[PDB]
Amino acid sequence: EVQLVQSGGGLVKPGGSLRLSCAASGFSFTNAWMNWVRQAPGKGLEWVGRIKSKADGGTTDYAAPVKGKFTISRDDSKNTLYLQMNSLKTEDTAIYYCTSDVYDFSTGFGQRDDFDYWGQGTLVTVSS
Amino acid sequence: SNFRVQPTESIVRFPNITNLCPFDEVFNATRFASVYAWNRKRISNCVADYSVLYNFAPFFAFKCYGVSPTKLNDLCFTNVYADSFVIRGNEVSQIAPGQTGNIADYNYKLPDDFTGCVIAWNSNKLDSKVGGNYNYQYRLFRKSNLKPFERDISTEIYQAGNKPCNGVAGFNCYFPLRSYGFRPTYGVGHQPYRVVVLSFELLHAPATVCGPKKSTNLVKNKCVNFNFNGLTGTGVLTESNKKFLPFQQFGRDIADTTDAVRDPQTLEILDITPCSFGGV
Amino acid sequence: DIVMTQSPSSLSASVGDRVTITCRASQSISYFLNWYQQKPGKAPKLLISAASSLQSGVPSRFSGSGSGTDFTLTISSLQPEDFATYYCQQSYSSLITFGGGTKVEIK
Repeated sequence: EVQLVQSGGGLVKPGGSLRLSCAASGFSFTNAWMNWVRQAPGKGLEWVGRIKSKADGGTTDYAAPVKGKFTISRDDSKNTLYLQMNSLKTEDTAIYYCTSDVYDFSTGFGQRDDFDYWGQGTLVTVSS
Repeated sequence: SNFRVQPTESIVRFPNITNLCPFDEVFNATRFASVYAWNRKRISNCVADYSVLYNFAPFFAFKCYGVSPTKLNDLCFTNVYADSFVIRGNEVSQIAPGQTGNIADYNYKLPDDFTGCVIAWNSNKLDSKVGGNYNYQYRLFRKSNLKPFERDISTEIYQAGNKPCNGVAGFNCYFPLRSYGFRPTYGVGHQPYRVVVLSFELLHAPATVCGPKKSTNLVKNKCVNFNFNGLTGTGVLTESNKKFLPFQQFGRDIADTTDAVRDPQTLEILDITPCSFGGV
Repeated sequence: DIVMTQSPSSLSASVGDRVTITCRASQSISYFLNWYQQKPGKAPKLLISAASSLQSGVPSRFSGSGSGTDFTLTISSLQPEDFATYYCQQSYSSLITFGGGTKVEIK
């Protein structure tokens, strides 16, 4: 069964940093892109960023509000995905989900930019 | 000179088939399969109207091997195989019998005896992302070349040298598939192109697909032109006493000339006798 | 970024009803649009991929259609478990943007 267990969430002071982790199991982490999606309290989903697979160069894309503050990293060794965020403000509080972009190599009709599997989500709060 | 009898009537006998072949769903598909895992569809037991084919974009390539497009409405093939995929521009020349390259060797190989048609049309406005369309991939490494119409969907790590890879990519151990990077700003030779390959096979078994050729009344004991399921000829059709087994359709002579034919509608046997002729 | 708007955002219907959600993009995005379902207090679930393809494990009552700049999600027969928030997401650009979110409730 595909599982994506998250850890590292919590509360931080403004300007602090946290290191979110998302450990994947039940599927080949090497061949799947990993995206970070956040949902503000009572608001709609917002896309945080993306890191591609090593077979596709591993280029990282980030949203405009979080281009210069967030850093998305991955380690195929332990099948884990990491989101490093620094220099936080009061507007960064949300529930962060780690999502996968599993590609079906057999059928042929395999999307690459669809969030196939989602983590349970962790709560990150920025307050004094 | 030599005198011959001239025909007086022209008769066409086609199977009593009403259904229309599903070319719209093959061509007007939302997405096309990757070239390494090209999508194959079987078309049979329907009327194939190719006059609508041109109704899907200004065709960039319509190369037909063994037949001609203008005649496609006068033939009766047995089975149709429609293989759809997406490739790049400059690679479109590789989809042809007796070709070599990445697509020909590791993705899609056409047999030297190919009989059918190849359609390619530019699809830059459909299958391109400003960030890169990574849904389409092609195989880049394999042990050997592909057999004709063989699909390889394996994703095992390719071992090139003697060093084992243990399922880990890196030097001397490359991932077999490489993804296309289609963008709206790419060149014509790098823009996506949608390719549909039709693989007809004729004769043998009874024809299941046919063109929109109307069938006329059958007339015997006259020197007429006849067209039985794409088999054209001239002669006189007469009743037969042949012990045609149920599966048998047509009979051949010593010179391998069609001498008896089974009517596609009434399922009766007709001997064909050449119209009287000789020297003066 | 691409501006992306949903319509409506407060539609409600009873059981055994037909619901259509309209999603409009600021520019042509071909077929790169996906539909997600988020129940309250749960992670979102993928329903429609490429704006016309049903996802495995999703009941057949969910259907997707449209292309270009207009997309629609249709629920033929609404069910008690179909009341949730639906999001349409575009992947045409490198900067992925979600929809405004449509809440489907009960009367």
